[PDB]
Amino acid sequence: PSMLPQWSYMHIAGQDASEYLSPGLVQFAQATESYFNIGNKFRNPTVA
Amino acid sequence: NYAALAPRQGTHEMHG
Amino acid sequence: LGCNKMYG
Amino acid sequence: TLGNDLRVDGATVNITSVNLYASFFPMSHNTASTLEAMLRNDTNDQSFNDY
Amino acid sequence: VVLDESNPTPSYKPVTEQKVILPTIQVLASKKRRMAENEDDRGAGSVAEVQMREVKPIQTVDVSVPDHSTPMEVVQSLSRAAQVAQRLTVEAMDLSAPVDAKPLDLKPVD
Amino acid sequence: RGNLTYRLRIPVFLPLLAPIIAAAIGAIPGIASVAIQA
Repeated sequence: PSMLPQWSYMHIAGQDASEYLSPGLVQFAQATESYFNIGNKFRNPTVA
Repeated sequence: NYAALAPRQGTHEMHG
Repeated sequence: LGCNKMYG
Repeated sequence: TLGNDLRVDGATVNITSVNLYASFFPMSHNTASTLEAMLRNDTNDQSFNDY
Repeated sequence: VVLDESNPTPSYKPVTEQKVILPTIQVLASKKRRMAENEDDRGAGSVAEVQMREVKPIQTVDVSVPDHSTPMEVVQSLSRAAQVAQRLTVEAMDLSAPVDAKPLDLKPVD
Repeated sequence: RGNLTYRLRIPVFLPLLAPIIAAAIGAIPGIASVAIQA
Protein backbone atom coordinates (compact mmCIF):
# COMPACT_ATOMS: atom_id res chain seq x y z
CA PRO A 1 0.00 0.00 0.00
CA SER A 2 2.95 2.35 0.52
CA MET A 3 4.31 2.24 -3.04
CA LEU A 4 1.41 0.72 -5.01
CA PRO A 5 -2.33 0.40 -4.43
CA GLN A 6 -3.43 -3.03 -3.28
CA TRP A 7 -5.49 -3.67 -6.43
CA SER A 8 -2.27 -3.11 -8.40
CA TYR A 9 0.12 -5.05 -6.15
CA MET A 10 -2.35 -7.93 -6.29
CA HIS A 11 -3.17 -7.91 -10.00
CA ILE A 12 -6.88 -7.29 -9.55
CA ALA A 13 -7.40 -3.97 -11.36
CA GLY A 14 -4.03 -3.30 -13.00
CA GLN A 15 -2.38 -4.24 -16.30
CA ASP A 16 -2.11 -7.45 -18.29
CA ALA A 17 0.67 -9.96 -17.71
CA SER A 18 1.88 -8.87 -21.15
CA GLU A 19 2.27 -5.32 -19.78
CA TYR A 20 3.52 -5.68 -16.18
CA LEU A 21 5.96 -8.55 -16.76
CA SER A 22 9.45 -7.88 -18.02
CA PRO A 23 9.58 -7.81 -21.85
CA GLY A 24 12.28 -10.46 -21.74
CA LEU A 25 10.11 -12.67 -19.55
CA VAL A 26 7.14 -12.18 -21.89
CA GLN A 27 9.29 -13.19 -24.86
CA PHE A 28 10.70 -16.19 -22.98
CA ALA A 29 7.22 -17.37 -21.97
CA GLN A 30 5.88 -17.04 -25.51
CA ALA A 31 8.96 -18.83 -26.88
CA THR A 32 8.85 -21.78 -24.45
CA GLU A 33 5.04 -21.96 -24.25
CA SER A 34 5.07 -25.16 -26.31
CA TYR A 35 6.74 -27.25 -23.59
CA PHE A 36 7.06 -25.40 -20.31
CA ASN A 37 4.03 -23.06 -20.05
CA ILE A 38 5.05 -20.24 -17.71
CA GLY A 39 1.80 -18.49 -18.60
CA ASN A 40 -0.47 -19.81 -15.85
CA LYS A 41 1.88 -18.47 -13.13
CA PHE A 42 0.76 -14.84 -13.56
CA ARG A 43 -2.58 -13.14 -12.99
CA ASN A 44 -4.34 -10.41 -14.96
CA PRO A 45 -7.14 -8.14 -13.71
CA THR A 46 -10.15 -8.67 -16.03
CA VAL A 47 -12.26 -5.89 -14.48
CA ALA A 48 -15.78 -5.01 -15.60
CA ASN B 1 -15.14 6.24 -27.95
CA TYR B 2 -17.10 3.07 -27.14
CA ALA B 3 -14.29 1.36 -25.20
CA ALA B 4 -16.00 2.32 -21.93
CA LEU B 5 -18.88 -0.08 -22.64
CA ALA B 6 -16.59 -2.91 -23.74
CA PRO B 7 -15.56 -5.27 -20.92
CA ARG B 8 -11.98 -4.66 -19.80
CA GLN B 9 -9.94 -7.83 -20.26
CA GLY B 10 -7.24 -5.84 -18.45
CA THR B 11 -25.04 -14.99 -39.53
CA HIS B 12 -25.27 -17.11 -42.69
CA GLU B 13 -27.19 -19.91 -40.96
CA MET B 14 -29.93 -20.74 -43.46
CA HIS B 15 -30.45 -24.24 -44.90
CA GLY B 16 -33.06 -26.98 -45.09
CA LEU C 1 0.61 -14.34 -20.88
CA GLY C 2 -1.56 -14.76 -17.79
CA CYS C 3 -4.63 -16.58 -16.51
CA ASN C 4 -7.97 -15.23 -15.28
CA LYS C 5 -9.58 -18.41 -13.95
CA MET C 6 -11.97 -17.71 -11.07
CA TYR C 7 -15.39 -18.73 -9.79
CA GLY C 8 -18.26 -16.61 -11.07
CA THR D 1 -21.81 -45.57 1.32
CA LEU D 2 -23.24 -45.49 4.86
CA GLY D 3 -22.74 -42.68 7.34
CA ASN D 4 -21.52 -45.19 9.91
CA ASP D 5 -19.09 -44.05 12.60
CA LEU D 6 -15.90 -45.79 11.49
CA ARG D 7 -14.21 -44.75 14.75
CA VAL D 8 -16.54 -46.95 16.83
CA ASP D 9 -16.95 -49.54 14.08
CA GLY D 10 -13.19 -50.13 14.24
CA ALA D 11 -10.83 -48.80 11.58
CA THR D 12 -7.22 -47.64 11.78
CA VAL D 13 -4.74 -46.06 9.38
CA ASN D 14 -1.11 -47.04 10.01
CA ILE D 15 1.01 -44.68 7.91
CA THR D 16 4.36 -46.36 7.30
CA SER D 17 6.31 -43.85 5.21
CA VAL D 18 5.63 -40.43 3.69
CA ASN D 19 7.81 -39.23 0.82
CA LEU D 20 7.89 -36.17 -1.43
CA TYR D 21 8.48 -36.74 -5.15
CA ALA D 22 9.48 -33.69 -7.19
CA SER D 23 9.83 -33.55 -10.98
CA PHE D 24 12.36 -31.15 -12.49
CA PHE D 25 12.35 -30.11 -16.13
CA PRO D 26 15.93 -30.75 -17.31
CA MET D 27 16.34 -27.35 -18.94
CA SER D 28 19.81 -26.13 -19.84
CA HIS D 29 21.74 -24.53 -17.00
CA ASN D 30 22.22 -21.28 -18.92
CA THR D 31 18.53 -20.73 -19.70
CA ALA D 32 17.53 -21.94 -16.23
CA SER D 33 19.87 -19.41 -14.61
CA THR D 34 18.55 -16.67 -16.89
CA LEU D 35 14.97 -17.57 -15.98
CA GLU D 36 15.80 -17.63 -12.26
CA ALA D 37 17.55 -14.26 -12.41
CA MET D 38 14.67 -12.71 -14.34
CA LEU D 39 12.07 -14.17 -11.96
CA ARG D 40 13.94 -12.85 -8.91
CA ASN D 41 13.10 -9.30 -10.00
CA ASP D 42 10.27 -7.50 -8.23
CA THR D 43 8.17 -6.88 -11.35
CA ASN D 44 8.20 -10.59 -12.29
CA ASP D 45 6.15 -11.63 -9.27
CA GLN D 46 3.98 -14.74 -9.51
CA SER D 47 0.34 -14.14 -8.57
CA PHE D 48 -2.11 -16.89 -7.64
CA ASN D 49 -5.79 -16.77 -6.72
CA ASP D 50 -7.94 -19.36 -5.00
CA TYR D 51 -10.58 -20.64 -7.41
CA VAL E 1 63.78 -8.59 -43.99
CA VAL E 2 64.34 -12.06 -42.49
CA LEU E 3 64.77 -11.62 -38.73
CA ASP E 4 65.13 -15.09 -37.17
CA GLU E 5 67.36 -17.91 -38.45
CA SER E 6 67.61 -20.30 -35.51
CA ASN E 7 66.58 -23.83 -36.63
CA PRO E 8 65.27 -25.01 -33.23
CA THR E 9 65.34 -28.65 -34.34
CA PRO E 10 68.81 -29.98 -35.23
CA SER E 11 67.50 -33.17 -36.84
CA TYR E 12 65.78 -31.17 -39.61
CA LYS E 13 67.90 -29.14 -42.03
CA PRO E 14 66.70 -26.25 -44.21
CA VAL E 15 66.20 -26.86 -47.91
CA THR E 16 64.85 -23.46 -49.05
CA GLU E 17 65.45 -19.93 -47.81
CA GLN E 18 62.96 -18.04 -45.65
CA LYS E 19 60.67 -16.93 -48.45
CA VAL E 20 58.45 -14.02 -47.46
CA ILE E 21 54.65 -13.81 -47.73
CA LEU E 22 53.52 -10.62 -49.46
CA PRO E 23 55.16 -13.61 -42.46
CA THR E 24 57.93 -15.87 -43.77
CA ILE E 25 57.80 -19.57 -44.66
CA GLN E 26 60.75 -21.96 -44.52
CA VAL E 27 60.71 -25.53 -45.83
CA LEU E 28 62.95 -27.96 -43.94
CA ALA E 29 63.70 -31.51 -45.02
CA SER E 30 64.77 -34.19 -42.54
CA LYS E 31 68.31 -35.52 -42.29
CA LYS E 32 69.06 -39.19 -42.35
CA ARG E 33 67.47 -41.20 -39.60
CA ARG E 34 67.93 -44.61 -37.99
CA MET E 35 67.14 -47.80 -39.84
CA ALA E 36 63.52 -48.59 -40.56
CA GLU E 37 62.21 -52.12 -40.33
CA ASN E 38 60.81 -51.74 -43.85
CA GLU E 39 60.69 -49.10 -46.56
CA ASP E 40 56.91 -48.72 -46.26
CA ASP E 41 57.14 -46.87 -42.95
CA ARG E 42 58.08 -43.22 -43.61
CA GLY E 43 55.32 -41.98 -45.92
CA ALA E 44 52.78 -44.40 -44.43
CA GLY E 45 50.17 -42.31 -42.63
CA SER E 46 47.91 -39.30 -43.03
CA VAL E 47 47.96 -37.44 -39.69
CA ALA E 48 49.60 -34.00 -39.70
CA GLU E 49 51.20 -32.42 -36.62
CA VAL E 50 51.16 -28.67 -36.03
CA GLN E 51 53.77 -28.06 -33.33
CA MET E 52 53.87 -24.74 -31.47
CA ARG E 53 57.12 -22.96 -30.63
CA GLU E 54 57.85 -20.42 -27.91
CA VAL E 55 57.48 -16.77 -28.91
CA LYS E 56 60.79 -15.18 -29.92
CA PRO E 57 60.85 -11.34 -29.59
CA ILE E 58 57.58 -13.56 -33.43
CA GLN E 59 55.86 -16.95 -33.20
CA THR E 60 57.08 -20.10 -34.95
CA VAL E 61 54.89 -23.05 -35.96
CA ASP E 62 56.18 -26.49 -36.96
CA VAL E 63 53.63 -27.98 -39.36
CA SER E 64 54.47 -31.46 -40.67
CA VAL E 65 52.47 -33.05 -43.49
CA PRO E 66 52.76 -36.59 -44.90
CA ASP E 67 54.92 -37.14 -47.95
CA HIS E 68 52.18 -37.73 -50.53
CA SER E 69 50.79 -34.20 -50.05
CA THR E 70 51.83 -31.84 -52.83
CA PRO E 71 54.47 -29.36 -51.59
CA MET E 72 53.03 -26.56 -53.75
CA GLU E 73 49.54 -27.11 -52.34
CA VAL E 74 50.87 -27.26 -48.78
CA VAL E 75 52.87 -24.05 -49.25
CA GLN E 76 49.91 -22.21 -50.78
CA SER E 77 47.53 -23.36 -48.02
CA LEU E 78 50.01 -22.38 -45.30
CA SER E 79 50.51 -18.98 -46.94
CA ARG E 80 46.75 -18.38 -47.10
CA ALA E 81 46.37 -19.40 -43.45
CA ALA E 82 49.22 -17.10 -42.44
CA GLN E 83 47.64 -14.20 -44.34
CA VAL E 84 44.29 -14.86 -42.65
CA ALA E 85 45.92 -15.03 -39.22
CA GLN E 86 47.85 -11.80 -39.83
CA ARG E 87 44.69 -10.02 -40.99
CA LEU E 88 42.59 -11.25 -38.06
CA THR E 89 45.29 -10.73 -35.40
CA VAL E 90 35.74 -11.75 -32.80
CA GLU E 91 32.02 -12.02 -32.06
CA ALA E 92 31.49 -14.69 -34.73
CA MET E 93 33.76 -17.12 -32.88
CA ASP E 94 32.17 -16.13 -29.56
CA LEU E 95 28.76 -17.04 -30.97
CA SER E 96 29.88 -20.67 -31.33
CA ALA E 97 29.67 -21.61 -27.61
CA PRO E 98 29.84 -19.03 -24.72
CA VAL E 99 27.10 -16.63 -25.84
CA ASP E 100 24.05 -18.94 -25.61
CA ALA E 101 20.68 -18.41 -27.32
CA LYS E 102 17.86 -18.40 -24.74
CA PRO E 103 19.98 -16.27 -22.36
CA LEU E 104 20.32 -13.95 -25.37
CA ASP E 105 16.70 -12.91 -24.82
CA LEU E 106 16.84 -10.71 -21.69
CA LYS E 107 19.54 -8.32 -22.91
CA PRO E 108 18.17 -7.70 -26.47
CA VAL E 109 14.80 -6.46 -25.19
CA ASP E 110 15.56 -5.52 -21.56
CA ARG F 1 56.12 -37.95 -39.45
CA GLY F 2 57.43 -37.08 -42.90
CA ASN F 3 60.66 -36.03 -44.58
CA LEU F 4 59.53 -32.43 -45.17
CA THR F 5 58.56 -30.04 -42.37
CA TYR F 6 57.25 -26.54 -43.05
CA ARG F 7 57.99 -23.59 -40.76
CA LEU F 8 56.09 -20.30 -40.55
CA ARG F 9 57.43 -17.36 -38.54
CA ILE F 10 54.42 -15.10 -37.99
CA PRO F 11 55.39 -11.62 -36.69
CA VAL F 12 52.52 -11.75 -34.11
CA PHE F 13 41.56 -14.36 -24.88
CA LEU F 14 41.43 -17.37 -27.21
CA PRO F 15 44.22 -18.63 -29.50
CA LEU F 16 43.44 -18.51 -33.22
CA LEU F 17 46.65 -19.16 -35.19
CA ALA F 18 46.73 -22.86 -34.29
CA PRO F 19 43.05 -23.45 -35.22
CA ILE F 20 43.60 -21.51 -38.46
CA ILE F 21 46.60 -23.66 -39.40
CA ALA F 22 44.71 -26.82 -38.42
CA ALA F 23 41.76 -25.87 -40.62
CA ALA F 24 44.08 -25.04 -43.52
CA ILE F 25 45.83 -28.41 -43.19
CA GLY F 26 42.50 -30.23 -42.93
CA ALA F 27 41.41 -28.52 -46.14
CA ILE F 28 43.98 -30.68 -47.96
CA PRO F 29 42.08 -33.71 -49.36
CA GLY F 30 44.86 -36.21 -48.67
CA ILE F 31 45.38 -35.24 -45.01
CA ALA F 32 43.06 -36.18 -42.14
CA SER F 33 43.11 -35.97 -38.34
CA VAL F 34 45.18 -32.81 -37.89
CA ALA F 35 46.92 -32.77 -34.51
CA ILE F 36 47.63 -29.57 -32.57
CA GLN F 37 50.40 -29.66 -29.97
CA ALA F 38 51.98 -26.88 -27.92
